[PDB]
Amino acid sequence: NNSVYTSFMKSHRCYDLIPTSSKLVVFDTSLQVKKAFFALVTNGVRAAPLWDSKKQSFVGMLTITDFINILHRYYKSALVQIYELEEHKIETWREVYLQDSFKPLVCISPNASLFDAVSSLIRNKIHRLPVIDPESGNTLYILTHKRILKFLKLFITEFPKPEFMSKSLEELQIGTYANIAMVRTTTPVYVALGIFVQHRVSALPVVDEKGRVVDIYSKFDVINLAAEKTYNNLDVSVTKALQHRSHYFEGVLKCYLHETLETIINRLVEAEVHRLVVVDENDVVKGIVSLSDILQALVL
Amino acid sequence: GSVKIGHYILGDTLGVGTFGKVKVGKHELTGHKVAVKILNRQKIRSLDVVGKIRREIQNLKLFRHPHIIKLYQVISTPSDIFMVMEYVSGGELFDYICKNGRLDEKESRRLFQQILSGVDYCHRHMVVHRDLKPENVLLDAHMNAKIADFGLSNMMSDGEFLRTSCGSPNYAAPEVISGRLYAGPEVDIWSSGVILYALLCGTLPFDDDHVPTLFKKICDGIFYTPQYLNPSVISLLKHMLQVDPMKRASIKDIREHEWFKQDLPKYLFPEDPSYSDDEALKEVCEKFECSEEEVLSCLYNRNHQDPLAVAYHLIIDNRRIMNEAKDFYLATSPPDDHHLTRPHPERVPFLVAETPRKAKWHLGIRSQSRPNDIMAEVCRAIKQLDYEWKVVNPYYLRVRRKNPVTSTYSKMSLQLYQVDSRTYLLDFRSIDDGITPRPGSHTIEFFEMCANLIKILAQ
Amino acid sequence: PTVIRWSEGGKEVFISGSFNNWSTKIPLIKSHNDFVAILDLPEGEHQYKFFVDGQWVHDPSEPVVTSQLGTINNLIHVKKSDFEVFDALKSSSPPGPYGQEMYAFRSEERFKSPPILPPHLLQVILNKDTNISCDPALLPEPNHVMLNHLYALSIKDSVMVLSATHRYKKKYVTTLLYKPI
Ligand SMILES: OC[C@H]1O[C@@H]2O[C@H]3[C@H](O)[C@@H](O)[C@@H](O[C@H]4[C@H](O)[C@@H](O)[C@@H](O[C@H]5[C@H](O)[C@@H](O)[C@@H](O[C@H]6[C@H](O)[C@@H](O)[C@@H](O[C@H]7[C@H](O)[C@@H](O)[C@@H](O[C@H]8[C@H](O)[C@@H](O)[C@@H](O[C@H]1[C@H](O)[C@H]2O)O[C@@H]8CO)O[C@@H]7CO)O[C@@H]6CO)O[C@@H]5CO)O[C@@H]4CO)O[C@@H]3CO
Ligand SMILES: Nc1ncnc2c1ncn2[C@@H]1O[C@H](COP(=O)(O)O)[C@@H](O)[C@H]1O
Ligand SMILES: Nc1ncnc2c1ncn2[C@@H]1O[C@H](COP(=O)(O)O)[C@@H](O)[C@H]1O
Ligand SMILES: Nc1ncnc2c1ncn2[C@@H]1O[C@H](COP(=O)(O)O)[C@@H](O)[C@H]1O
Repeated sequence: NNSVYTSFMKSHRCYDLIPTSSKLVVFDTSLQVKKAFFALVTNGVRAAPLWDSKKQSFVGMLTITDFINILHRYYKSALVQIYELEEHKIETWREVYLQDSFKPLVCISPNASLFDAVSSLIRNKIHRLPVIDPESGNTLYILTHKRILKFLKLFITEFPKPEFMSKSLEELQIGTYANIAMVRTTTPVYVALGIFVQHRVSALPVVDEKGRVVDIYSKFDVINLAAEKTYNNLDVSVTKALQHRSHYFEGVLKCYLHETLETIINRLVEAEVHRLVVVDENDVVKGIVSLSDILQALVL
Repeated sequence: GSVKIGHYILGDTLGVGTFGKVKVGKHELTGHKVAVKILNRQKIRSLDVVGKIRREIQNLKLFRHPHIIKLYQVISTPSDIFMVMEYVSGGELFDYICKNGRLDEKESRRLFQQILSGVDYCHRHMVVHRDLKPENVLLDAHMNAKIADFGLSNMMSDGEFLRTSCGSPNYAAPEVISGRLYAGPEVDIWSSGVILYALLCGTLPFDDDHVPTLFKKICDGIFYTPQYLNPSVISLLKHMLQVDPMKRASIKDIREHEWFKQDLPKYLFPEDPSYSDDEALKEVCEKFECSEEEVLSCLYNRNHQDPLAVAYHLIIDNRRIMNEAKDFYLATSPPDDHHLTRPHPERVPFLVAETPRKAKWHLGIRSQSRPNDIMAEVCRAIKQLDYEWKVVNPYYLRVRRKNPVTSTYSKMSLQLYQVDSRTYLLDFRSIDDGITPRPGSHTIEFFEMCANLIKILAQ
Repeated sequence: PTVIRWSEGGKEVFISGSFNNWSTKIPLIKSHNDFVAILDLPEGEHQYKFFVDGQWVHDPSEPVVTSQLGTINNLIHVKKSDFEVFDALKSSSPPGPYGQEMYAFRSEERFKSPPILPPHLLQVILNKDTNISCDPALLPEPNHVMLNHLYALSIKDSVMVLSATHRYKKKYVTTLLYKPI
C-alpha cells in the first residue's frame, strides 16, 4: 500500500510544487488588522506571511481564520459598536491571541521532500505551509492541501496507482462520519463563526429542515464579508451571506459512500475544492472527506 | 618555417573577423580541419577590449548546438590568442544568397528554422548575438545553418538592460540605431526578421546609400512586401519586424506561427528526441557529482536502467507534463463568440461584487525636477539615513546599508531615467550575494531599505 | 619553440641571436603589417637583434638591454609552460574601472543627459489581469529584465505598498509588502 504513493513524496522536493510564476503578499506586524484583511480581498490571496520589522524575521501566518476568530471574539451587535477590531493592530491582536497559548511559525525549505511537507501539515494541524529558502530567508510560496493533491495525481504514473484505490470509500473508512458540524439555512452567520472557533473544521455544510445539503459555508466564504464591507452585521443567515454568489456556483460538490477512492480524488482535484460531503439518495449528511483525510490516509 | 597549434598547422586564410583574422588548421596526422581565430596580444592589449574577448570565450565554451559553431578549445601564448572552431565548407550565407539569387519557401523555411533555433538556444542561455546577418552564418557540407561570429555578443544579466549599439547598419534594430536601452532578445529577433526577408526576396528590406535616411527608413515600419510570397509570411515578417519592441514577436510567437510550423523537424526545440542532451541535464547539483563527463556513456549506450539514467530520462517526461495543464505552473492571459469561463472556486466572490475598482502600480518614485538637481536632492536623503553610496555614472548609484540586528549587509542600485521631457523617474533595483540558516529575508530587507528612503523624498 | 613579430616597415628583414651561431641569418616571412618566422630554441634567456635593409636594429616594442660588446639587444624568456587562457587577460560589474565604497558628494565632469526609460519596465505584472479559471496566486512568466526592479503602488493610504518580482532557481515570485508609514 505504502509501496508507491509514500515513496513518491519522499523522492521529490517541495521545490517542484512551487509554481513557475506566482504572487505573494506579506504584512508588517505594525499594520492594522482591518487594513490587512481588506488587502487580502484586493489581491485574492487567503494567506499572508507576517513580518516583524524589529525582530527582522517572519513571526507567523495570517489566514481567514484570524478574521473569523476576531469577528467572533470581539463582537456585540450588528448595529451598536464595531469598536474593538477597527482600532486594533496585528501585533496587538497577536498579543491577545498568544495570551492563551504560544505557537511559533512553522515553515519548510523547498529543498525538503514532499513527504516532509505533508508531515508538517498533519503534525502541526495547519493548512498553509509557507516554503522559505533558508539560504536567502525569502518566502517563495505557500503550500496548500489543494496544491499537493493536484500535483500528486497529475505527476504520478499510472502503474503505481492501482492498489487500494479501487475500494469503496465506505469500506475504506476514510474521513469523519461521527459528528458532522453543520448550520441551518436560517442560522445566523455569527453562530457559524462560533462553530468555526469551537472546532478546527474548514467548512460548515448548510442544511434544510430535512438535514439535506443545499449549500456549503467554507472558512473561505467568510472573507466575502470583508470584500463586501458587510462584516458589521453578523445577525444575517448564512443563506443571506451566500446570496452573493447564489447565481454563480453550480451546486454543492459531493460524493457517495459506495463510490471508489479513485473516483473521489479525481473529482476532488478537478473541482478544485477542499472537501466533499458524502450523502445518500435523500442527500442527507453522512460524513465529510477533506483533503486532510486523503493526505493523512497516504502518509501511513 | 610554418605556424602551427598543437597538432594543427595553419593554412589558407578564411576571413578578417572582428578582432583578428581567421585561418584553417590541419591535423598533422589525420587531416582534420578546424577554424582558428587569431587574436594578437599586441593588438588586443592596445584597446581595453580584454573583457570583450573574455566574455565571448566564456560563453562560447559551454555552447553545444548543431547550428552554433562549437568552440572546441582556446590556446594562448604571449604572442597571440587562438580559438579553434568547427570548420565548414559552404561558407557564409550571403555567398549562398547572392550566388543562388532568391531562395524558395521550401528552402528558406528550412534555414530560418535552424537559425532561429540557434538564437533561441542563445537567448535561453542568457547570451545575445547582436550582430546578426547572412554574412555571419555559415553552411556545412550538407548546406545546413551554422552561426559563427560571437565577438559582438553580450551576456544578459537579471534586471539589467544593454546600452551598447552593435552590428551591421541595415540589420540593427530600430531601437539600437537610435541608441536606446534594450533587453536583447528583441534586437536579435529584428535582425532575424531581416534575415528571413533576405532569404526570400534576395534583397535587404531596409537599404539605402545615404544615412540616417536608412535609419529613418528603419524607424518607420515601412518595407517592400512583393507578391513573391503568401500573406502568412508577410504577417510573420510584419509582426517580427514591428517597430515597437513591445509589439514585437517573441521566440515563442514565431514558434506558434503557422508558416513556421510547416515541415519543421522536432530536433530543434528539445521536446522530442534528437536527430542530427538538453537543459534537463541540470539535475546533477542536487543528486550527485558534476556527471556531465561521467554519465554520457550511461545514456549513450541506451541504458535506461542505470542509477544515473533512471534519474535523467524521467526529468524530460516531467517537463512535458508541466506543459500539459500548464495552468498549474503559469497564469493565462484573458479569454470570438466564446463565453464559458468557469472561475476558480477561490475566485468566485470578487467578479460578482464588481458586477452584481482602482488598483494601479506605479513604476517607482516619480518626480519632475532637473536631472542633476534631483540626484543631488536624493544624495542628501541617502546620506541622512546613515546608509552609504558609491556613484558610477552621474545618474547611476550603488548603495548599501548595514543590517541593524545582524552583521549582514544588503545593497541596491538607483538608476534615474527620463520618461519624457517634462518628468524623470528613479528606479530601484535589488542585488545578490556572490557565487547555516538566516533569520532575515533578503527580499524584505530590500523593500524596507527603499521604503525608508522613499519616506524622506516624499515627506 | 617560439615566434616573434616585427611592426616596423622594411624591404628585406632577417633575425639573429645567441641561440643560433652569433653570426646566423634567418629569413623572415611577410604580412601586411608584420614580418615573422619560427625556430626551435633551447630553455633560457636570450639576446637578439633584427637585420633590416642592411642595418642591424632593435625593436623598441620589445624589452631592450646592453650586451657585453656594447650593442643593443632585446630580451625574451622561452618556456613551454604558457598555454594560458585567463592569465593572458592579466561586485563583478560592467568592466570599466573606477572608485570605491562609502564616500561621495557632488556632480561628475560629464554632461551626458539621463537615459530614456525603456518601455520594458513600464509594463507592469501586477496590473495585468489573469484568467478567471486559473488559480488567483498565479502570474504570467515575467521578463528577465523587469525582475529585480521595484514596483511601488501609489500611497493612497497611511500604509506604504511596494513589490518586486524576484527570481528563484527555475521559478519566479512577485512579493508584495504592506508597511505602515
Ligand atoms: O658582430 C657581432 C655583433 O653583431 C651585432 O652588432 C651590431 C650592432 O648591433 C650595431 O650597433 C653595429 O655595431 C657598431 C657599434 O654600434 C659601434 O659602437 C662600433 O663598435 C665599437 C664598439 O663600441 C666597441 O666596444 C668595440 O668593441 C670592443 C669591445 O669593447 C670588446 O669587449 C670586444 O668585444 C668582445 C666581447 O667582449 C664578447 O662578449 C664577444 O662579443 C659578442 C657579443 O657578446 C654578442 O652580443 C654578439 O655581438 C653581435 C651583436 O649582438 C649584434 O647586435 O657577438 C659578439 C661576438 O663577436 O666578442 C667580442 C670580440 O671578440 O671587442 C671590441 C674590442 O676592440 O668595437 C667597436 C670599436 O670600433 O662599430 C659597430 C659597427 O661595426 O653593428 C653591429 C654589426 O656589425
Ligand atoms: N504556518 C503557520 N505558522 C504559525 N501559525 C499558523 C500557521 N498556519 C496557520 N497558523 C495559525 O492557524 C490559524 C489559521 O489556520 P488555518 O486557516 O487552518 O491554516 C491562524 O490563527 C494562525 O495563527
Ligand atoms: N464540518 C465538519 N465537521 C466535523 N469534522 C469535519 C468537518 N469537515 C471536515 N472535518 C474533518 O476534519 C478534517 C479536515 O479538516 P479541514 O481540512 O480543516 O476541513 C478531516 O479529518 C475531516 O473528516
Ligand atoms: N464541497 C464543495 N461544494 C461546493 N463548493 C465548495 C465546496 N467546497 C468549497 N467550496 C467553495 O469553495 C470556496 C472555499 O474553498 P476551500 O477553501 O478550498 O474549501 C468557497 O467559495 C466555497 O463555496
